[PDB]
Amino acid sequence: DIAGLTPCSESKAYAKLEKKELKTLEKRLKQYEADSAPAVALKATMERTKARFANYAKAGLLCGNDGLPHLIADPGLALKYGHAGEVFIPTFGFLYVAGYIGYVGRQYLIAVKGEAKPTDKEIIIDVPLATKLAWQGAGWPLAAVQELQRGTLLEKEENITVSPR
Amino acid sequence: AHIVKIYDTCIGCTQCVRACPLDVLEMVPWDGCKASQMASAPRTEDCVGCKRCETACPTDFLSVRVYLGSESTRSMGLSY
Amino acid sequence: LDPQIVISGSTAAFLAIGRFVFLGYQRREANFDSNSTIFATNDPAGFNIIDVAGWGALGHAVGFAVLAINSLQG
Amino acid sequence: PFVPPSWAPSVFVPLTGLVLPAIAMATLFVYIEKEAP
Amino acid sequence: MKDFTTYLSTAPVIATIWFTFTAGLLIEINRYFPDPLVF
Amino acid sequence: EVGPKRGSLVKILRPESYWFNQVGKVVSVDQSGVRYPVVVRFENQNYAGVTTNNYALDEVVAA
Amino acid sequence: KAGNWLPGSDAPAWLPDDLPGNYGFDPLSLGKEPASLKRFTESEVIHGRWAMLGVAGSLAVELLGYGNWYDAPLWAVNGGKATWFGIEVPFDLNALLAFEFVAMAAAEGQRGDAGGVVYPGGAFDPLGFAKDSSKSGELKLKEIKNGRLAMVAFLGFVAQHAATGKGPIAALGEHLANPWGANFATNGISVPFF
Amino acid sequence: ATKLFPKFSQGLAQDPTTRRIWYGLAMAHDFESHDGMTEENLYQKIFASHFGQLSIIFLWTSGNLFHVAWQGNFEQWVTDPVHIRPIAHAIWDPHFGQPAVEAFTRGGASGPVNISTSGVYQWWYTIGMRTNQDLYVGSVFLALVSAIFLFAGWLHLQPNFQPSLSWFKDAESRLNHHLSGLFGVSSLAWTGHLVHVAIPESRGQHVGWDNFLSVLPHPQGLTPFFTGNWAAYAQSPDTASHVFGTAQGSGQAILTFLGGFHPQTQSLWLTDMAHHHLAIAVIFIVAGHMYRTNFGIGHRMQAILEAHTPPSGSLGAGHKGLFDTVNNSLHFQLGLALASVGTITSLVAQHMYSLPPYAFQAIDFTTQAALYTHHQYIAGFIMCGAFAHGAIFFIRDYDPEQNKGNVLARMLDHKEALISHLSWVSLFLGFHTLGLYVHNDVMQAFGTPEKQILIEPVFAQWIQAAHGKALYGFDFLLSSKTSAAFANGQSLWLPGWLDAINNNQNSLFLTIGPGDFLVHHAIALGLHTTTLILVKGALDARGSKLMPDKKDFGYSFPCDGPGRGGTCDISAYDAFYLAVFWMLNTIGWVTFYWHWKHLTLWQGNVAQFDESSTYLMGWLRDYLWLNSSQLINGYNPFGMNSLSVWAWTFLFGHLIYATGFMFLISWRGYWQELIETLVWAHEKTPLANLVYWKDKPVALSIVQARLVGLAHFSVGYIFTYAAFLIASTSGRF
Repeated sequence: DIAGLTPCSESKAYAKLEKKELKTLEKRLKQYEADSAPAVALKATMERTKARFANYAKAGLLCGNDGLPHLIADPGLALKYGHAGEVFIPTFGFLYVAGYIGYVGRQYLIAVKGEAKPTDKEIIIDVPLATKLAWQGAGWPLAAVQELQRGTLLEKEENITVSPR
Repeated sequence: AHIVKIYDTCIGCTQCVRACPLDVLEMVPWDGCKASQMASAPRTEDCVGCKRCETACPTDFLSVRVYLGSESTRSMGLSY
Repeated sequence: LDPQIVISGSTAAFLAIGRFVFLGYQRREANFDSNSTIFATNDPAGFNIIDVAGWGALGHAVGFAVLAINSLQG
Repeated sequence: PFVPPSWAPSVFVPLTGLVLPAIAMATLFVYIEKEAP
Repeated sequence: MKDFTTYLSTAPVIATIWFTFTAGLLIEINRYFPDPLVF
Repeated sequence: EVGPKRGSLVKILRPESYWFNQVGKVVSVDQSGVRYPVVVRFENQNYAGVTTNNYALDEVVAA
Repeated sequence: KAGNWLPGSDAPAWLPDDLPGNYGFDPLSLGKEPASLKRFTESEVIHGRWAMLGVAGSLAVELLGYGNWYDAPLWAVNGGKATWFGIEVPFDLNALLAFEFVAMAAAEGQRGDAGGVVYPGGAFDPLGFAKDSSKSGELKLKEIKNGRLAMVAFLGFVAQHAATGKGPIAALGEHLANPWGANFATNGISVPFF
Repeated sequence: ATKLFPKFSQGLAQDPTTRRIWYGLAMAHDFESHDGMTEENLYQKIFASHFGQLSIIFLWTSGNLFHVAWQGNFEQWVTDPVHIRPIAHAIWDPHFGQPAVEAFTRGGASGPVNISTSGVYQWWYTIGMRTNQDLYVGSVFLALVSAIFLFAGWLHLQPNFQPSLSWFKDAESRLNHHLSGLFGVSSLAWTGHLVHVAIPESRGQHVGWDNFLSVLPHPQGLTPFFTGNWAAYAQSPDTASHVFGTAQGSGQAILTFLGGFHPQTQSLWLTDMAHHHLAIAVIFIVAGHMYRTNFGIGHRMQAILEAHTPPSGSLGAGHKGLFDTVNNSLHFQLGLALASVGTITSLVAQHMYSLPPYAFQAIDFTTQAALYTHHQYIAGFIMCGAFAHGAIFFIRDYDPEQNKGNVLARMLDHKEALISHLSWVSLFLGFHTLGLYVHNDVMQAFGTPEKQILIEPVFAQWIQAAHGKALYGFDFLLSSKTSAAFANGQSLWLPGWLDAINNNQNSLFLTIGPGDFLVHHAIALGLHTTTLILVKGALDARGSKLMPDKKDFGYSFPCDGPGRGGTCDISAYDAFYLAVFWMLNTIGWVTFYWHWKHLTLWQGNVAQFDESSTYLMGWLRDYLWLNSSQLINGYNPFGMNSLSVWAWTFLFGHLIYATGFMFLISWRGYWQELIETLVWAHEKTPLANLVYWKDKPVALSIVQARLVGLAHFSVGYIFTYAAFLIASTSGRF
């Protein structure tokens, strides 16, 4: 398929790797009894391994010649061959949480900046204001775009300190 | 020897002279500040370059500057 | 392809476009571009030996390129 | 030809390693400590 | 109690509580959703 | 009476100053013919831990 | 101003009112500089004239039956001779390059040496259709509008050929045969997800 | 009192301590900092230095040729260049015992010799050298040329021979002569040598100075060149069964563009190289007539620079005044030259390993590894030097009044934005590359290799597919048979090129995977961080908020004292100093990647690299620990072999590196106090105080300490990696 890779559901090395992991786990399990805590723990780990391999093959991931999955970072290839869940959707998810945290911190700084002692509000966190801004940050992309359109997101050149060149 | 210079931003606070450990700086009369005094460096031949005077200067930017020059026996602070 | 015809035609053609077409433009750009030798000539348009050599070099290069491309049979 | 003799390394290696560095070191050391008039 | 809440509002205590909450949330997410590699 | 009013806010125009392009509160303006009569106090300290400095009449702009 | 490209939007201040084809369309503000706007005017007029001639020629060849504009230079690449209006032309590719290069170099050299002239007149106007400058305003607008339209038409010719493989008339006949079923959204090249 | 040394600095000569010797030795080449230095004298001193350097280079080349002709086995290596190891020179060490003598006695010699890794054998054999007489003649000729250059360097400093100041500033004439003469004529001469000597010698015909005037390089004899039928020169080329050095299957063509590589030697065709040099010679000669010097026609670089300002004012004044700030600043020219040289050096390393130009060079694995690593480290040092000289230009030769509003002033206008964005790029790359590596390491440690993140490098693989590689399956451009780009080269060079790029047995566009993607990101991190340090040091060299007057202190100075919180490593010299470590680390990563990928390719198991290059444990165990077993076994209680010298060099580099750590961690004060105690001890010791010092012993200065620690760090680093690389590659193959 893409870049000479084969799907994990039809790769021989993938199945051999799964059999290798299950074989070493079963080999470690043969030394214990049947109704003991280590045996139950090993069986739980084996079930987790089976579920993980089944879920990875079910997701349609592309495996290589080593039997391990590969991620598709190109937006066109991901949206064209059903690989948007690898690197596209998590990218936008991180962008939302990253801008979320950044906007919450920026709002807290700008809010405490006009007070009498901002340094005290920086070392001793004002939990009520921080909690209110944390709950209000859900609309961070909308607020950031509206701030950018109004011209209030950036500071002017004359109000920023610079070197003597 | 090192080059010690005094600029016109000196407020005559006399802190740089007290911080000098080898008696290089002094105070002379002046008419550019309220204290009517100004720092001077007439014995730069004994300066080692510790820059204690620069640390003790409170003006922004500094009024006393030390530039490392030719090294000698007095400038290197050698007892031998 | 005849080499003499191609080389002669290419050189004469570029010397013609250098003397009757791009002479004024080259003179105006050379003036604004600002121990030496002044090459005085009796040409009414100032087409000295230096311009002749430059245009002839360009013509010979283009003619030999045409001859080579046609020699490749493509 | 330009081929050196068989004994050439046995004489040029000790030369370049002990004769030339000693002479060069002594000459340079004397030159550094020369006092100006 | 005001002084105690102010002490709990300091940077290290808030950082400890916040990181404990975030770490616990991530651990519980990986516990109820074992081995998530894709969406 | 010459210079900025006491207690006002001015911007520093001295390039070599730590507070270049920064706002500071005016403390006192010397009435003599000194080169730097304006005294400006800033909330943020410099690298040396100083919050006050002396600037000239043209080195400060009202802002 | 001939019109407004965006009904209800203020026209740019750097665009003069008496410029031919002045519709106030300049979102990138490329003509803000007066010197740049001067060169852009003659550049647009020259481009429109060349595109008008090119579109007329590409339409005429396919309307008469001598292939499309893309198949026109196909004779010089694999043992062929140029045929103009069904008449044989005794000129090889090398001879055409020399003649065209010399002729175009002379013409463009005189035009460039003239100093950015957009409306020469005189020898270029033997019929005298623009003798008076009062009536040339309504005729210059037609030239710039037809030039812009022909520029878009030639760009469309190249795009439709690169996306389908057929000539301009062939794409028109197919579209007239099946409009809904044969357009740019059905070639599989223009919009990939359609 | 005042000493004679140094003669260029009376202040340093008056220094009565040991600092005088160190500073005089480290400031001898700083011509601008001497006593009584003018511009004309400065340029003359640099001219003499250039001649002396050229003489040294030529003498070194002659020495290599002479030693290969004397103690080497070039006459026997040419007959069997696959199973015979090259010999560098003999070894005469009285410290060697009997086992060392028989251990180093290899390569068919009669005594202990060193096996060369420089690759001069393949290069000389490819250009035409066959007998030792040729090497001897070349060595004698190069020695005489070096002597002439030395005499020229001495002659140009005497009166009636010293060039004027205006002569050194003739940029138009110098650039026209270097583009047309030093570049075009030299390339044309090389084409003449390849067509007249290399090509006939590779086909079994000996052509030398005694018979080249009577042997025709082509059966048509210059006729197709004058008649314009150049296509006749490419007729009848070398067939696929041609044997290098013999006439079996040899063609008669002299200028072709077949492409690919030779089937036997696995190197570039000589006819293609000759054709290449001819085309670039024509291009360089034509480009040599661009600037006006003395005949009216041409250009003026000042006019082109001043006529390149955008009307929108985006670049401010554009390039106005750039001609004066560059022609009058030697540091600017040196920085530009070093930047271009370093980039070209990296280009040379990449092109030589991927496209082997010398015969039987691909089979020599040690030669490839050593050459690539050597050129990459040299390029890294040269790049750091370019940025260092740029900082020196800002401090010493920058004039804000002359450069007002141009691009140069605008660089310092928004330097904070540049440093901030470089910091963001470096931070992002470092966090993500380290995070992915640690994640893969944890997955490999927990027994779940399928859980690690392996992003497929689709962009570089897409580029490879565009070049003609069909392994990925994109099938476009040169990969698709119905494309115009593919059908337009099928008759000129695409057959050989496609046959060579699709073959997985060469180094021409190797297959890449997630490990290659990750290590490429590490390379990008190293490049961006090194650029960040160098760029920040060059822009902040004239001053910042901490030191508003750094331009008045020079390029290199210790610090500004402990005031203002501390000003350690505040000069631009210190920025370069911290950047050298990042350069060494970046080149270390690129050389590690090259060595491991090629080692796994030569061993026939590329899957080992593809599976262990995603986690750092694989790099530490499967590459650094697995390939050093033979290196550290050079000498042990059971005896020794020829690999003991590399083991000693390995430990030598480790010791030098650790010694550098001392000058890097411990600082002056402690050492000065210790020295004072030693001074008292010597002054109060009988039978020894009679011998007094002539220079007062003092501790090394801060700048000297940084330089000494950096020098030890770099020397140990280079020697350790070179020893490990050569030992592992030589023992494995």
